Amino acid sequence: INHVNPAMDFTQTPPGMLALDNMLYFAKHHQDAYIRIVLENSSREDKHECPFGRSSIELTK
Amino acid sequence: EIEKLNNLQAVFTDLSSMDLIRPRVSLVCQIVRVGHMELKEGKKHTCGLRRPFGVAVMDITDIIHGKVDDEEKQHFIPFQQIAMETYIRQRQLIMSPLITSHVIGENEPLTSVLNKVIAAKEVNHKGQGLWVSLKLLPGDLTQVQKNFSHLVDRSTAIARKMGFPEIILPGDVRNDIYVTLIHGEFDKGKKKTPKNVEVTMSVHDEEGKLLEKAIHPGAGYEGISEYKSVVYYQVKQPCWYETVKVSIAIEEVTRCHIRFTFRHRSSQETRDKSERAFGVAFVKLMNPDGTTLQDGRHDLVVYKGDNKKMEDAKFYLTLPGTKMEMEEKELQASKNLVTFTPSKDSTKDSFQIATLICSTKLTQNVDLLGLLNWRSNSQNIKHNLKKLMEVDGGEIVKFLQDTLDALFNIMMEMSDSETYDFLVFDALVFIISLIGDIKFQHFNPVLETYIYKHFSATLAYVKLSKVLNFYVANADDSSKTELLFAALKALKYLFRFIIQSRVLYLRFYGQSKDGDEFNNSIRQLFLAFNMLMDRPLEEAVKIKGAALK
Repeated sequence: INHVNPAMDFTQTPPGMLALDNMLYFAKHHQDAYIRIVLENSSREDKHECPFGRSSIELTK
Repeated sequence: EIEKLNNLQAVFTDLSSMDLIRPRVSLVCQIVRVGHMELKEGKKHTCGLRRPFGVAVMDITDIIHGKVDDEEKQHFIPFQQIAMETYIRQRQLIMSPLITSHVIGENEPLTSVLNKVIAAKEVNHKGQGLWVSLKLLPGDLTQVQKNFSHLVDRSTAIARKMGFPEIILPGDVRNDIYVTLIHGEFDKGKKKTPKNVEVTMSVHDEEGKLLEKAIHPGAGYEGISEYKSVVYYQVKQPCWYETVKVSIAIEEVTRCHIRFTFRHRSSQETRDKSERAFGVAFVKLMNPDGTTLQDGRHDLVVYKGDNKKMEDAKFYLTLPGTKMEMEEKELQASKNLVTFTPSKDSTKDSFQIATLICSTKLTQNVDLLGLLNWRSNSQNIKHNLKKLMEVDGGEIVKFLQDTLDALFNIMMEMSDSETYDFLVFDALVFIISLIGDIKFQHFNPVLETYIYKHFSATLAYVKLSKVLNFYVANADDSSKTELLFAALKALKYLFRFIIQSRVLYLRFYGQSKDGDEFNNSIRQLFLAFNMLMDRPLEEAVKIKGAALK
């Protein structure tokens, strides 16, 4: 929802940083499906769009 | 065309588990751009011309095995594409400046490309590709167009694979002519750029008039009157791997020649439009014997120079376009220097097509059409019969009933050479042995149809019972055995022929002058079997086992 203070969603632990560790290690290893996620979220601008950051925080906690 | 934006249901038929056992299974997907010749500016290029762009590849070995059934899953195909990448690869090469090179965008050999992308274990697609889920549906259009309306609607496209089936029904209607384009020679010459050939293959009647829709370069797409081809960037030995499909009325195609014009394409649109075909090739669609041009890799013949002898429709029927025919022209010229002389319109260019046509009506069997018109050429019947048992089953089963009746004409009309009729017997034995297989089990209904409907022989039972009885009784020869082995593995259907022969004779003749001797022939037939199974079985253990079988 915000793009002037983008790091607001990083202050709820569970989990905080380990979500970023998650996405780090995925960027290291699963790059194919990684960029596939990146460009598959790139077509639905209605409410069917899935927030990788918010999905990550919710799921991980 | 946003019509195929969402409802792309496709089915590319003619695939079996025989196709599955190919050790590694894949699908190749090359995509070309249409429009400007090149995606830059500085001048005006022709609207709607083609340079290939790259290949998107995924292997489908166990994907078609159907262990994982996933409707939505849009597997990503990493779209390998020609490296139009000269931004960072060259700008900084320091400490040794001597650099003069060129760019290979369409100067790229296709075998290399295909086998590399197969053997390239990672393609950094730069976020480029597309999305499909390949599904494998058993059955044919009936099931998918009844059961799988959610998987296959009516508008579901079809592609017809380069394969005669293994479950081969009669009337598996295929007027389906497949011709493939691979490569040709085109040297540098004056303008050291090899000439920018855009294949303009043209389908004419017997007088050079172009017909409509006959070229179908897309399976599931509609036909065209005229064909433009994709362009490679002046390759001195260009390779296309190009494939188009055509479909013609089985009669008109017999009186059709198809002319192939190669037009030179300058960079600019207007001079591209003004320049005409610098070289014109073609091919017929038949053989003077009535057969069609044999299949396989046919290197092609093209020429430059004249432009009126390359368009005078009634003449260049009489010109060469392919190898087999160019050397027959030169051989008949090698034996007579009259009415044919190789000309001086030949350029150092070339092309080749590997033709493989899966249609029911064309006949690439010289021996077969020797058989059919045998009244003209009944002399070769020696060699015709000798080489029958070397014929592919498919060509046979294509016109089996007509070939049967032809053979019956030989055996009825020509009663002189009984040994020729022995050869006839052997040939029909070969035929029926082919018929009995599960590769062609579907034609037995057709055989019953012919028998109970068109079996028009009357003398056949007498003579053929005599022949088989001579065979069986006098089979002590080891070379004569295997003929009788296959005969014993073919008894029922030839007996059907014998019985239909006899009953037709009796209905033609009211009663019998030969019933006594015919039933005799049966009795000595069984006597021959007895004597067989009382010879030293050392010769025919298996064979007499099959006899009682």
